[PDB]
Parts: sequence; structure tokens; C-alpha cells
Amino acid sequence: MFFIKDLSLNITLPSFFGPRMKQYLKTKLLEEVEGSCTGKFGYILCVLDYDNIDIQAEFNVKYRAVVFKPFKGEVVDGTVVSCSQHGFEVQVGPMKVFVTKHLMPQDLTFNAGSNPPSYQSSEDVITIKSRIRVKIEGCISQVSSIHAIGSIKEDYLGAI
Amino acid sequence: MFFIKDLSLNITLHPSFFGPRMKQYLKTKLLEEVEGSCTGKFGYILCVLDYDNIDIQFNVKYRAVVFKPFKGEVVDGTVVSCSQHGFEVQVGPMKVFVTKHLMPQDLTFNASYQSSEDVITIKSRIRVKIEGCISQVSSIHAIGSIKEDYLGAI
Amino acid sequence: ELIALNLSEARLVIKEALVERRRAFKRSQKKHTREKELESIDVLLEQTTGGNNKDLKNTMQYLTNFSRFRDQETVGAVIQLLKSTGLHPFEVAQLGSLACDTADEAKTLIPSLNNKISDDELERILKELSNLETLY
Amino acid sequence: ELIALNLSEARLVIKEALVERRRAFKRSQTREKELESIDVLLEQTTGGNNKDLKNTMQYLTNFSRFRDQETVGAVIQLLKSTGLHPFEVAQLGSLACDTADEAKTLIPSLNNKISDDELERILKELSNLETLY
Repeated sequence: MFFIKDLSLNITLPSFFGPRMKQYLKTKLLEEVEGSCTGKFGYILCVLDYDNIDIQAEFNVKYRAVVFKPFKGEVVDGTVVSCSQHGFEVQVGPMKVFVTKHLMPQDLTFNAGSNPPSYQSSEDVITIKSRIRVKIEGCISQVSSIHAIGSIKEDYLGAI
Repeated sequence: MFFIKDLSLNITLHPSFFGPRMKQYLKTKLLEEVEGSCTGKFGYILCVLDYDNIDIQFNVKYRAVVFKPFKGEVVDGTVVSCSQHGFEVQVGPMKVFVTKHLMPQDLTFNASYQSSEDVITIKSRIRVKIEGCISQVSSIHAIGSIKEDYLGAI
Repeated sequence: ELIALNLSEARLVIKEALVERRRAFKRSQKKHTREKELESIDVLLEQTTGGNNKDLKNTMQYLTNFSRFRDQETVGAVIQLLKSTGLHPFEVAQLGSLACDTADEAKTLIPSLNNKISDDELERILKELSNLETLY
Repeated sequence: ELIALNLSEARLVIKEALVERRRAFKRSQTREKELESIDVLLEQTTGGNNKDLKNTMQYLTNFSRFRDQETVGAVIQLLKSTGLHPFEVAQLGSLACDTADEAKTLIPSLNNKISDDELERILKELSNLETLY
């Protein structure tokens, strides 16, 4: 899920004091946080409202950012970027959701003979670039990364 | 992890069978319905124990060896298959999936997985940490990692 | 408070944030279709981002491909429609992202909706969302 | 309640159960070499399907650190007198560890329950009880 969250960051600078050290600090803020990720509260994708970032040695920098964090039970749409005997990955925002072969209908089976690799049944063909609706069955949170495992077994899931 | 757990199953038996053998029958049916079964809640009911003493009274009471993985548990297993997505480890009646992202930086795919040292492939013995368990109505899934200290090869 | 965005809002919010940042940068500097979207984004990112932010880049393409409502007006209409339901932000966000054809589908995909709104009202909402769907 | 078993005890608990069943049925009517006895034993005691039990026994056969009842009994006493939690005891009896840091790292709840010194001795004793055949 995408959210806008109020965040904070303490930065330390006496070699760079100046009438426009504020732009410098905003710069370090972007380098330090934008594009970062924690299992705690997800991906800090984009710092917002650059012109008004609140800045108060060390300075407490209060800012807002668009953040992404998956949650168990969340249903999302995405694109298949890879298949293997173990299953396929779905690109969802900045994250890859891995659907294991055991979380797919049993009639869906890997075609180790196709290219690109794919899973198929009596009706659908899931391969690279396929649009798909999946359910996040679990999120594994590491110190600086988040992992999602998904399923397309239930009703209303699968090929879009 | 393996446990010995006290369980029970209700078996519906009527007239068609009643007799001086309905106990041996109830047992045969007990083993039919629960042994080799799996549930998200309890795990794998692998083997009913103490056959000669299963308590009937039909609500049948019994003990069994069950297996259920727990988050944070470290286990040893054998690699069953590798791919660009990671590798499957056989642990007891289950396969634990170690995704490519839960494998060390300096250790990456090559098809096996290699480091300036280790080589992971089928039949290779490995120590893995259970990071997550997903329990469905009649199955359980586990994700593992080998990034932390003392995990991995051997 | 809890601010959850649907995909289309996230897209507009990120784009707007970067456009303004590009402008802030220019002012400080020393003086002297949906496919064109993907191209524009690459340029915008090159000009406003630390070059190695693949998370943001992946997010942008994702949002360009899955955003159901493309303009601020439409997005504004969608937010108004959903808020007037009294549903929780997490449900409003999913409902504004996941296109659903029936009450059953939506309620099945978003279980917390089960007992907070009737099928009839939800059906009426799905229709309105559908009707606001950018045909571009 | 639950009773946790280390791999070696689960192996013995299962063989004993199936051996007794084989008898109850016949009545009232080496590592790899053990692997071969499985198919046989399972055949005479189970439906024929139960892939889980079969995979389990092969696993237990290759990963059980203590192969005879004598040694298992000894491991149980050695670990039981530590006062550790059953889940910890089961892990210590299953995972071979060479150092206190290794064990405490793999079974983190041991950290404040026992000293490196005291755990090192348990480790040495477990290593010396380890089956060689």
C-alpha cells in the first residue's frame, strides 16, 4: 500500500554553515532517505513538498514522503517479470511479490519447454508481461528490505 | 519442529458395522483419515502412536508425532532444486523455500549458487532459518534464509 | 493521521512533487500519451533524482500502467465519492485502485467491507468508479 | 500441551510405533541400509501413499545425530538437567554446534539463560555422544 507519512531525520553538519546551508541539508536528506527501505515501515519512495521541508551541529528535519509497505491479506495487481519451476515474480510498485508454485491452482503447471518461461492450464497462460491480481499471503521484514510472498489460488485472483 | 501431540477425531459409525470388531475398524478408519494428513492449524500428522492403546469410547482419542515449522526456527536440510528464484530445501515432510533475496550478497546464482568459497546445489546439506510460515486449510509453506551468521553450507 | 493513497493519487502526488523539485532546483542553480509518460518520467527522474533510485523508477512505470484515473479532476472526484462512504482509508485506497465488477468480488477481495456497507450501496459505488474510469 | 522432540527421538518414537504396529498386524488377524528398511517397514504398516511419513523417515535417517536408544536417553538427561525450555532442548539436541556463540546465535533465547562456559561443556558432551556408525 502507498501512504503519505510524516517522517524525521537528524543530520549533522560547522564546516558548512552559511546563508543557504538549508539547501545543502535538504540535499543530504534526499541522499540519506529517498530510495531507502526498512522492514519497519517500508520504502521511502519520494520526499514531498521540497520548498517547505521543515529544518531546525545537528538539525531535526521533519518532512513528508510517499511510502510503500505491503501487508498480509492485501490484494494487488502487477506484472509478471519472471517464471521458473519454483514459481513467478510479480512487480508491484518498487517490490517483487513471489508467488510459489504451491500457491497456484494445481492445474497451473510450469512449461519448462517454453520461451519465455511460463505456467499454463486449460485456459490461461501466465508468462512474462502478464497482468495479474495476487494476494499477499506473507511479508518477511528484514532490517533494510521487505519480502512478499503471494497467491492466486483464491477466487477473483489470477490473470487480469 | 517435531512434537508428540494428543489429538481426537469424531468417527460416525452406525449399525452396518456394530460388532465385536468395531474397535479394530474405528482404528483402521482413524489411520485412514488423519495419518498422512496436514492442516494449517496443527501441521503434519505423520504417525499415530501406541496402536494397541488408542482410546475409543465415537470420539477417538490418540497421540501422534506431528511436524510444524515455527518462525525463527533453525533447521538442517537437503537442497532439492535451484533456480533464478532461489532453492528448495527438504526438511522433514516439508520443503522450505530460500528466495534469492534471503541469500548472502557475495553469494549468487550460477545456472547452483556460488561464493568466493561455497557452492550450493542439489543434494547439498544446508542450515536454514525459517523466516515465515504460511498456513492454508490443508497445507503449510515455509520461507527460509541463509544470510545470518552460522547459516548455509553444511 | 492515516493517509492511504490509491494508485492514481500516488501517481499524481509523486509527479507533482518532482515537478516542483525540478523548479526549486532551477531557481537555485547558477544562471547563464501513456508511452510519452514513460519517456517523460525518465527525463523527470534524471533531472530530479539520485540516478540510482530504481525503486522510484519501478514505481513510476507501475503507476503509469495501473493508474485507473489519470487527471487531478477525476482523481478528485473519486476521492470525494469514496470519502462520502465513511469507509476506512485502507478500504478507500484499495477500492480506488482495484477495479471490481461486483459487490461480491470487492467484498471477497477486501474482507473488511463484508459488514460495513450493503451490496446495493457498494454496487452503486462500483458503477460510479467505473463511470469515472479514464477512457483516454 | 505439546511435547517437543529432537530429531533422534522422533526417529525412535516413529520406528517403535511402526514396529509395534507391524506386530499387532502380524498377530491378531547402517545409515543407508536403514534407508532400505524404510520402504519395507512402511509397506507393511501404512496405506502406501503417505508421502510425508516416507520423506520424514528418510530425513530422520540421514539427520538423526544419536542412533540408538541408549545414547538418546543420555542426551535427554544431559539436556533436561539444564532447566532450559523444551523448544530449546529440542533444538540443542537436533542442531550440532561447535561453539557457545554458534548455539546462542542459532537459538537466541539461550543468551540470558545459560553461560558460554556451561553451554560449552554441554556441547562437548553432545559431541562425544554423537553416533559414528
